Amino acid sequence: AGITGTWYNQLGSTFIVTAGADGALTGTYESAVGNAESRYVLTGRYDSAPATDGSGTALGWTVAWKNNYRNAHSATTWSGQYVGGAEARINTQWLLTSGTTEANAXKSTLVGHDTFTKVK
Amino acid sequence: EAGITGTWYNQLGSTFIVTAGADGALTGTYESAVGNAESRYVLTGRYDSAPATDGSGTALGWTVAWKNNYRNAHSATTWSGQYVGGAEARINTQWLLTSGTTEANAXKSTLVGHDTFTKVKP
Ligand SMILES: [Cl-]
Ligand SMILES: [Cl-]
Repeated sequence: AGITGTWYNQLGSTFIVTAGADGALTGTYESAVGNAESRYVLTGRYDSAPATDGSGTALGWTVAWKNNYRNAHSATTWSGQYVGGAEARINTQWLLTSGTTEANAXKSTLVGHDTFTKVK
Repeated sequence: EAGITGTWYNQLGSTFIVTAGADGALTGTYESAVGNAESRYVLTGRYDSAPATDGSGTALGWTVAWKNNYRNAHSATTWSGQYVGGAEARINTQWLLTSGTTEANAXKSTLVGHDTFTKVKP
């Protein structure tokens, strides 16, 4: 239940996700708040029976940066964990891969981190 | 991709089977140990469904949560990479494996590695 909803990073991005009962994540990622030309499909998975033990819940998702306005020839994956409660957060690291020639394949993949919370 | 749809093998004994939807969806199954049915997990992801015309790879990514009816590892792995078609077709990836952790152990939460998938067993 706790994952379903809207989340915001610290830079102006948003997503909206629904967590299905058997582990599915589906939704939309908006790279710039309030901009509908910046919406992309998100698909992923989560562990649908995490540990009672005060641990986070592991999850991941992908966005391919193609919609009817933009085709960046790239995709990003986020890997992380949801921690519920009053300061709920999804703490992630991400990999962004761009389609490249074989000669440029070594500069194909950027890495970073994102922390999502439930307020802007 | 006609090209992406099908079965892929890493160099360590894992396999997956994927279907690439016409509007960017990846769906399928990941088997961590070849011909072990208790080792099958749902895979979902995305690819860029209109890659460049010009011998560039096709970007894609997917997630497996390591839970099925036999195992719950309390973890999920994401792969990010690119498909390169042709004679020696490959999907070259880097992966992130995150485990659910306590807050004290959160800095030990995420493993990183790489995987190269081909269309024939290693
Ligand atoms: Cl589900
Ligand atoms: Cl599709």
